[PDB]
Amino acid sequence: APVKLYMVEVIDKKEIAANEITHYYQVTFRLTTDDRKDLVLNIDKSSYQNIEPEMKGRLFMQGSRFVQFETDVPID
Amino acid sequence: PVKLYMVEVIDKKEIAANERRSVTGPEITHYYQVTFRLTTDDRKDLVLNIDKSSYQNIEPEMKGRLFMQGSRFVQFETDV
Amino acid sequence: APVKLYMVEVIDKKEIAANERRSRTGPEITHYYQVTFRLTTDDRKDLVLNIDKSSYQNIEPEMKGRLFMQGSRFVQFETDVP
Amino acid sequence: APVKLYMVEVIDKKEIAANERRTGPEITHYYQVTFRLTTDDRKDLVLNIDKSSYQNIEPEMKGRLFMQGSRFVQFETDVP
Repeated sequence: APVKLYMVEVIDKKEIAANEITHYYQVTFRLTTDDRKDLVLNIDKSSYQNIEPEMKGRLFMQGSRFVQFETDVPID
Repeated sequence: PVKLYMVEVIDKKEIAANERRSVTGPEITHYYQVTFRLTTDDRKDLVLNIDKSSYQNIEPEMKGRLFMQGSRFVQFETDV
Repeated sequence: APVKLYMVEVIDKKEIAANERRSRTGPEITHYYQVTFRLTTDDRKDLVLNIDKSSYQNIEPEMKGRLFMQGSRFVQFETDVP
Repeated sequence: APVKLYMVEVIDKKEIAANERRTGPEITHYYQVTFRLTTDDRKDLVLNIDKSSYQNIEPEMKGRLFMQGSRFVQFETDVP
């Protein structure tokens, strides 16, 4: 599959320590377009910390896998 | 056994959620939930994950009969 | 984890039966008994807590009383004596 | 479309603390304020907005509401 772009807004963010066994960094990205859709994705620790609720940016997915999130920072 | 409910469709959303880890995709489950609200006296809301098919023929504001078997969605016939 | 008081008024009440998504058994579904409390003071604040079934059954809209909460968790609602 | 502008008056304001369904509990704070398009038109606009703006908005305040699609942006009230 190819890397697809999704215009979205950050609604959730939380760590899940599902059982010792696994730890998870999940964030809920809700589609910003008309098509009502939320993407509850498993993402990396690092990317997780730089993401904050209410951020609106571009979500890059490789099918069902999180590739990157680029917020629309305040400037210009 | 299957009960019937006079309900109205309020919300409706799709939810693609990654599950347990392990390829370029980590095992996901696509959900199609719709919020049904009772028309009767009591205030009850049924937030059910239903089939893609039904989901597409369901729109907010629709009123009708909801058929649940236990706490699982069976059918929704809009009275229109 | 102290327990504060909130002079309130019962505005809403609704049961929420929700199908849960695959967990961390089968397809479990959770019940939620939520009631909306509005501060009778002037703080312009509404509490929309999920409380146990038994309490929900004894709380009707338009009642006024003391609301006890431990942090953000509902503890009890005492309806102003007659 | 880009940020739109509407002449408006602040009808109400209220804070909503609500328990999320779904480690710990889970609280979501909403800072919703009700506006009224005074120029022409319909019913009132209920919108949750950032904690920052909320605190500066008081009922009866008259000003301009800047939105985007249907999401708050800023509320510029005329001088006092």
